[PDB]
Amino acid sequence: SDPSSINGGIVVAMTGKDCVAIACDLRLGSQSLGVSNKFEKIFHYGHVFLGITGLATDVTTLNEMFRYKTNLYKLKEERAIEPETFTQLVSSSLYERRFGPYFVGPVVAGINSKSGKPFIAGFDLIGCIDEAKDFIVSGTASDQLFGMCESLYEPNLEPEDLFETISQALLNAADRDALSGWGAVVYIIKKDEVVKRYLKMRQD
Amino acid sequence: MTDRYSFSLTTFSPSGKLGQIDYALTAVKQGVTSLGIKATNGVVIATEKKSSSPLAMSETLSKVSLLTPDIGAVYSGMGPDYRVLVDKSRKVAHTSYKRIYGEYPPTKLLVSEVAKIMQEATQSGGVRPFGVSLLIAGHDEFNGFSLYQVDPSGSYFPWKATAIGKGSVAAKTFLEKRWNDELELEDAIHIALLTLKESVEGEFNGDTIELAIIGDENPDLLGYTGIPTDKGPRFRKLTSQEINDRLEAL
Amino acid sequence: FRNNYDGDTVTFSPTGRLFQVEYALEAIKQGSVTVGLRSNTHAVLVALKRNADELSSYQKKIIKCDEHMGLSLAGLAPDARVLSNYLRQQCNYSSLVFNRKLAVERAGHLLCDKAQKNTQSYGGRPYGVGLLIIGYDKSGAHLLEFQPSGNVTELYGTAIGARSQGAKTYLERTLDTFIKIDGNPDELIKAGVEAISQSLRDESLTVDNLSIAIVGKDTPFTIYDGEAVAKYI
Amino acid sequence: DRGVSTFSPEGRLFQVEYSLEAIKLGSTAIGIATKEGVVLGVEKRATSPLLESDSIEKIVEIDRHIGCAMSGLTADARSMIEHARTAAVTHNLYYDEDINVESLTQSVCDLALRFGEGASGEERLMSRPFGVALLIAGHDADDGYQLFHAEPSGTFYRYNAKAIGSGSEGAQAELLNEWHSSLTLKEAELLVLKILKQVMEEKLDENNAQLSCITKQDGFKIYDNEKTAELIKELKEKEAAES
Amino acid sequence: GSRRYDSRTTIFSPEGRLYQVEYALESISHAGTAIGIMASDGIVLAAERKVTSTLLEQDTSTEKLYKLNDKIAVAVAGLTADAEILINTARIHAQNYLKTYNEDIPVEILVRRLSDIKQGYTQHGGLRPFGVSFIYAGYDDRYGYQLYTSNPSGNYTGWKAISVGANTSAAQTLLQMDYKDDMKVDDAIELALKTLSKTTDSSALTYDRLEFATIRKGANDGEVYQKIFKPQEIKDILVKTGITK
Amino acid sequence: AGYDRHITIFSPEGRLYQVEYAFKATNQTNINSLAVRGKDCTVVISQKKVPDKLLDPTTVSYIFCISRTIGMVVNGPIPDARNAALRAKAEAAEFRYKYGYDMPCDVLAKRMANLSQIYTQRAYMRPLGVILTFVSVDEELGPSIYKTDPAGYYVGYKATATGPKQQEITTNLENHFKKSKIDHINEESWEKVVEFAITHMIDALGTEFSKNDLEVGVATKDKFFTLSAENIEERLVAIAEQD
Amino acid sequence: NKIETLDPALIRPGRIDRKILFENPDLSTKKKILGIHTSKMNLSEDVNLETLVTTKDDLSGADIQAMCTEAGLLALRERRMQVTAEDFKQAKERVMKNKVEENLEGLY
Amino acid sequence: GTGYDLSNSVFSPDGRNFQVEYAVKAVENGTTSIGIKCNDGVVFAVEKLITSKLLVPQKNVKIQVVDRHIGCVYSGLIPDGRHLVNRGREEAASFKKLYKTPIPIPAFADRLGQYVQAHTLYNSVRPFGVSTIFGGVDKNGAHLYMLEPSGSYWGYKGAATGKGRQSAKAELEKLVDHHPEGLSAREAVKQAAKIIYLAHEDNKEKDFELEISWCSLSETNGLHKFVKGDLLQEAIDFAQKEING
Amino acid sequence: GYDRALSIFSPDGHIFQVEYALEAVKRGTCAVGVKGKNCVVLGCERRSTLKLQDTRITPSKVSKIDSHVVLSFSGLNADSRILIEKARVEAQSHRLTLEDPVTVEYLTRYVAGVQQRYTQSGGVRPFGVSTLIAGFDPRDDEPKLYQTEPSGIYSSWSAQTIGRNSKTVREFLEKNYDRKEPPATVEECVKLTVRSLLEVVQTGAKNIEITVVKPDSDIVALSSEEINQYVTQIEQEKQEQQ
Repeated sequence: SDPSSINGGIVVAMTGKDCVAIACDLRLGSQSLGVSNKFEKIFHYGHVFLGITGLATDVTTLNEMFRYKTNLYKLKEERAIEPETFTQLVSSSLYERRFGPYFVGPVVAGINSKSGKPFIAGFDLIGCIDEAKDFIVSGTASDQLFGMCESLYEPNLEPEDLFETISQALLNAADRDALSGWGAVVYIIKKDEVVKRYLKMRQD
Repeated sequence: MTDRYSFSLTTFSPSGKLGQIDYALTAVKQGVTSLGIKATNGVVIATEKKSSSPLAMSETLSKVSLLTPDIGAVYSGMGPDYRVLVDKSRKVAHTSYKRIYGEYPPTKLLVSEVAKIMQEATQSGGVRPFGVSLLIAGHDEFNGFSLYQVDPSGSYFPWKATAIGKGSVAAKTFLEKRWNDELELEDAIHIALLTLKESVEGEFNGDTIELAIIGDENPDLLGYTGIPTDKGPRFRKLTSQEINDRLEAL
Repeated sequence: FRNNYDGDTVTFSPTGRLFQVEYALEAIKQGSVTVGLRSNTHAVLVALKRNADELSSYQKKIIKCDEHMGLSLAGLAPDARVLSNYLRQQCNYSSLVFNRKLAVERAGHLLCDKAQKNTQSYGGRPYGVGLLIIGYDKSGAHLLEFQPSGNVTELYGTAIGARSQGAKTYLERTLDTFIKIDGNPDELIKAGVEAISQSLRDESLTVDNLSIAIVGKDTPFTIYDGEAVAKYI
Repeated sequence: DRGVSTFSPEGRLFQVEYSLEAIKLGSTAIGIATKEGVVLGVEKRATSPLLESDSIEKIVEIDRHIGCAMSGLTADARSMIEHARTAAVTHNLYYDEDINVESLTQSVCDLALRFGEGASGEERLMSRPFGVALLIAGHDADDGYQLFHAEPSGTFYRYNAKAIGSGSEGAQAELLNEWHSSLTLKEAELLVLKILKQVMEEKLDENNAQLSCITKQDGFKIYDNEKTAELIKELKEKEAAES
Repeated sequence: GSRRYDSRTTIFSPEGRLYQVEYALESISHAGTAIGIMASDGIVLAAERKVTSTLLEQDTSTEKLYKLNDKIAVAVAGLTADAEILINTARIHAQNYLKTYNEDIPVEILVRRLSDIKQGYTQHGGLRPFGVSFIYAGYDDRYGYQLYTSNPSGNYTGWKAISVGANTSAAQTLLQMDYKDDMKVDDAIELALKTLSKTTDSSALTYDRLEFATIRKGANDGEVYQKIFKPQEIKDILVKTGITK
Repeated sequence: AGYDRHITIFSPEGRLYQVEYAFKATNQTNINSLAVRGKDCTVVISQKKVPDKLLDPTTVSYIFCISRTIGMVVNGPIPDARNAALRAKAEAAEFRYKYGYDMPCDVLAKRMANLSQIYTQRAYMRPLGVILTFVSVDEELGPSIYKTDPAGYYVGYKATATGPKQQEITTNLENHFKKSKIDHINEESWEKVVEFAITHMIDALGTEFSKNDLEVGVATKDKFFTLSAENIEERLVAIAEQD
Repeated sequence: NKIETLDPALIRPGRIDRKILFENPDLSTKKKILGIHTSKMNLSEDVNLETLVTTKDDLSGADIQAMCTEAGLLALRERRMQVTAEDFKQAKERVMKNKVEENLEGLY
Repeated sequence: GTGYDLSNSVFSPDGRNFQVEYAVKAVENGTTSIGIKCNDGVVFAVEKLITSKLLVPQKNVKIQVVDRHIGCVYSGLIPDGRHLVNRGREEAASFKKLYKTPIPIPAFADRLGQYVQAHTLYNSVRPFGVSTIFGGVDKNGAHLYMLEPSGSYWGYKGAATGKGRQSAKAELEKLVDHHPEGLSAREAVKQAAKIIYLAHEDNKEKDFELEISWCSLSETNGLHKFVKGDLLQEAIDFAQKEING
Repeated sequence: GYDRALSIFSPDGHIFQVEYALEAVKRGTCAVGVKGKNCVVLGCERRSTLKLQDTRITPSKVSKIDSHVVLSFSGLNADSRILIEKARVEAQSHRLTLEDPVTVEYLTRYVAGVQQRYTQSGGVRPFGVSTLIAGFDPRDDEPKLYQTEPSGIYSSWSAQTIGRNSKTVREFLEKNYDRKEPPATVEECVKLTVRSLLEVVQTGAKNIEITVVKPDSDIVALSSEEINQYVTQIEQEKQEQQ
């Protein structure tokens, strides 16, 4: 099927009240054979995270291409960047070569440093634009999370209530899929500091 | 087969500066007089339009163009040297963060990329520099408004109130005399008229004096009634009658 | 200040010519003395080439092309080891692609503009090499005198070199007799031998330094050297 | 000055006519091709009493059955290593035999002289046509031993006995009566060293000169310092027996 | 034409050297004075400005002195526009290093690489180099702090106290006898302010003509901290150092 | 050194010597013309000189048809006149290829000026000092005239001319444009407008001409044509009946 | 200063043969230049004249002529024939900081 | 020096550089070649100066006829005249490739003027120093255009070059009053030998040879013919019939 | 780009490019070296007087090609490092092809081979770089010394040195130092080297740097303390009148 789906794993992201919840798993491997228990999909530069889902050729290697233009933005502007602004560089990079495009849909989640409005972003492997006020996910198991937060998430929830919603939905979504599992790390995006909390799930 | 001349421009004279740049300021002193000021309530870009024939209509001539809706620009000296820059700037800005990001880079680093090409014209073999100096204002994100002067070398000049062109030394001191914490939009117009117009002579009308304001957004300039995520094209230019109306206020 | 109208290739002289060609015309006299003509059915090329030492031998200017054609160049040959070899490639290129006899018109037409491109396009020197090319076709033998100025013409015979004007003018009276006599190539070669005696007012006739070429209908192109010219000395 | 395309009043290039001055500034060498073998030799002289003549090569080898030498700057001597040596192997790559010395010289001269102001297809970027006088000698499978030379002007001529270098004016004058058709290999070994004695400004030494030969069987063979010193002692014994 | 007006200034001149390098020193002499100082707790970097007026606005304040990395800075002496080409060019080569080994690059790698850029113009291409001199300041886990200074000719030498611009030999003389192996941030600034007062013809020293950005070791933590001081903070430096004018 | 007679560098006077010689004499052709604008149309008149009996009058023209709605007025050297004409006609078709509308005056005049301004950057390639005037009738804005100067100067012109007498006709037209306070001619019937422009032309000259001695054309709405020999002669005869 | 371009329009081969160029003095030459200037000069017996000779940059007899006069006028203000040590280094700086300037060419 | 002789990329006060003026003297020093434009077609003329008996008549032809429907002839320098022939005949082959139609005379004239104007813009490109005379028959009618070495070309009912260019055209105006449209062009062929004979008075040195290559609107209708046999000697004897001595 | 040539051939053989390429060494610092039995010693100096830097933080003449081959020379700075990186890639090119380390003989040819295209082909000007090349051969302890001229001329040497007044300094080693009888102990090559270094730089031993090339991938850089040990021995028997 998808060559980038040989590894597996997904990145879940949501939007709360003055808070943003985003999480992924630690699973990395080839087909049904896992390799890395320490692998982390979420990357962070600035005030906004970056999730990535797909083949490590387009995950870890292209990560130097993201920070290539990001650091140039940092060494020149010497300021922050809105999630909508950095998302255009993502989409434009995929449509430069239509025959050779990269197969990793990123996930972008952060809180505005100017107006203070939480916003989430990130696209699929082709670069199709999907932006909502609830949740934006990607990957093969992202089909599950489309209906999970519909019966779970509620408008204007506290960061602690939002933490329990994204955690419980991600742990059960990984047990149902062979491409996700082996621990789940959750990051709580606030205006300034970010809190990291490790979680325990079903091993096998 | 074209461009067989690989040699650079005039080398170092027994001076310490470049002779191509020194003679470039001659056209600036013999060119139109331009100025600019940042009042934080608005940015007024005013200049003069030289008409040497009565049959020449100044409606076609626009010395202040729009690269981006929040950034105004004005030049001095040779007219067509700026026209080619506009054609090049809009193409380079198209390959700039306009395509990369959802917004163009701020005036500070956007002009530096454009002015970098002007310095490349002073170096690479077979190209020749210009004789013009550009005053480029603009509106940034965090820093609000901005004003910058551009020599033919292309070094950015973060000024507040400056003036170039013919009689720039006499017109620059007048801008240094009138200053305070924060000015206004209309005050910058009246100060420019008491400076630009009274410095030169022979053109008393508004067709030969081009003035534009920045920071005023009219609802008719958006073109759509949809959700206004952004204010709009803060750049605004007075018409032929509105410029003469500013003269009756002094 | 002659550096302006001479050293520059693209400049024009007040007379309407290029002074670089004037020096190329002098290179003909500075080189070896050659004699050639066209008798139609038979053709004779007698080229005398001096050496640099008594123990030294000259280098061959004549380059063989095909059986029915040949070429003998006069003056010097700085670029001829390339051009004439490239022309020799065009000799077989016309035969193996266009199947052409390669007459004296197109053979001198391309070379006329080829040396002009050096003056037209900056970045190269003019060739300035005299070429005498003869060829045979259904219309008979034809001679091509190629000057550094791109001269395209046809002569019954010509002699260019140092003090070679004596052999050029003196043979004009008997020129009609030489062309009307065919079938005896020996007497036609001996006609060029008398031209060598008229062209040398200092030394005598050599043996190894003498080069004689011949081409015709049944007889292919060949170069006479050593014992081959013993009967013509 | 002005454009390189400027000719002489006789229609020749300046760099070609002026290429003879760089040859006199080099080393004096006289090649000779006899009925038995082909005598090769050069002059190392000395630039200092501490100079070592072991690692310096003023006589190269293009192929086994042929030989080469140099008089001039050593820069252009390596240009034929990628050209003349390549063309000799290219001949073995196609026709797999020994290339004729008559054809090899003209084939090298095609790769030897290429220059000008500029050209797209061919490389004219070379400024000076030649800074060195290269000798071309060997054995032909048909005719026999042939002694040729690569001139700094780019042309080529058949040389029974050739003398190059600064002393080529006085050496070649007497070389006319010295060279004969009956000259053998052994008779030509003491003849070259006798001529170089009047040329060389210092005492004849194994480190001040280098000689070699071209054999139709063993091929190009250099003379070792122990063997070169033997020819030096034979010269001193021969000159004393002339009177 | 295309020849007589081409004197080939990039090749060997009859003086035995390059005119483009010699005459560029005068352009450096007219350039602002930038005195780098490498102290024990950091690297002190100061610079001047061109024609400071009353209405001249200082916000970014970086003209002849930039910052390549949090651990690595850069300073230029010459025409600002000529340097701006190689200011972000070294960063591109630096970001390519991040793409390569994914770590921090030592300064010594990018010193010689940029030297061949201007030298390549004289070597071939028929172009001309830049008359701007470069000053490199960076950090290392082996050599500790690193302060280097380049020149348009391509020379690079380590300097703990370096001075360029006008009065090059005059400013380095006062810093040579006043040098000390142990100097803190406050000790190196007081020695630089007294030197810059004698470099120009102006009256004493003010905060408007002083371009100053330095680096220290840590701020809240103990490593990896650098900040470009705003001109409002530069005025407070004169009060802390005890030197008003 | 310092002279612009070959290369192009900035003079100490702040003005290029090439720009001088381009602006100095554009009258070396020794010809005059005029351009005016009507209400819905545009009338242009150019003098014509035929100094031979063998010249075909239909071949010689200073007004070339660019687009269907676009005329052109050119004064200068004949070989360099068609250099901008063949380029403008090639660039006029590029507008439909990129867009598929009719070339507006604000584009064709800008493209040729920007192309001429590049010649200021290029020192090797020669610019053109030929007078370029692009006349046409726009649909929305009506008549428009933009004169492209060799230095890149182009702006709105209500009227323009050539030769040293350009300022003489300007004086007569300025008084008529000052009282009426209109840039163009509000009078209809372009047939009588052609005779109106000839009256101002006679004052500068003072003589009459024949049908083939005057190049006259009229730019109408969505059409541009060239008056034939019979159409020109009819107006020169009819003007005498009125005044 | 530099007769290079000037030279072979005049000198000719053998009418005038001389070439003399300014040479950087060594440790021995600098002692004879500075030591003999002090033959008639008087100064503090506790100061050595060879102290500044070890490390110095291109100071010829012309540079010393001012360092003797500049340091002399400062001591003469107090009407004393001897010059102190502070005037020795003070006179060397202003001479080295004015006429003496290198090309900033290192290594090579 | 003045710059006009070395460089054609500068501007002359008279509009024509001295380098272009030198091309006029090169054309006037060649052989006189006239042209005929009448109602029945377009007739050319060419002469070959005989330097010696070694030259062979009826061999060298300076008239270059593009296909059968367009003739052309040059003067002055041989290579500069034949350089345009290869380009003129190449564009005619490219014309029939795209449009599959014969090329008219006015479409043929613009391709020639474009090469002259482009070579005068580049200083490194040597311009054309020869004059071009071309004509023929197209779907419309007879047209004759002469390309000057400066590049200016327009409608011509007659052509001349070499010695007495404006003097040879004086006989062409005499036929205008006699024949308004030119009428029969066959008699003009005999008049062509008489016009060339007018230049033989001052220029007489050695034997002369005349060649005529023409094209007609009526007889040929676009084809190509050549004057030979009785028509060759009939026109020559007509020029000598007026003046026998 | 540039189609023409940046050099012009001389009528008498006196070439402007050859002129000032040799004086570039005369303007720069001297590079002193001497061969030996099992090793080779290469000394140097520094033009700068006031030294605020360290020998390790700022490299000057220190460059390496093979593991046991250390190549030190002074013709220039920027143009000198260009030929070094090309030689290191060429040294790897033999490891990518021949799999064996290249001899010093070709290492001199490659440096002059790039300089060959400069003097011959146009579009690029030659350098003033003159390299003194040293080092060993695989499984060979015998050193080599080759003086590379900017015109592409090289020769074998022993005590040869290039720099300021190096022709006179070399004359001191033309007699006392015997090429036929090279010294044995490694420190014996330093005793004759330090005596030759005091004829140019004289005082300011901080500028004096000595790099000893040893086999089995070993490089010893002498300090200022070990150099002063041989300075005292110079004035012992020289000042005494016999």
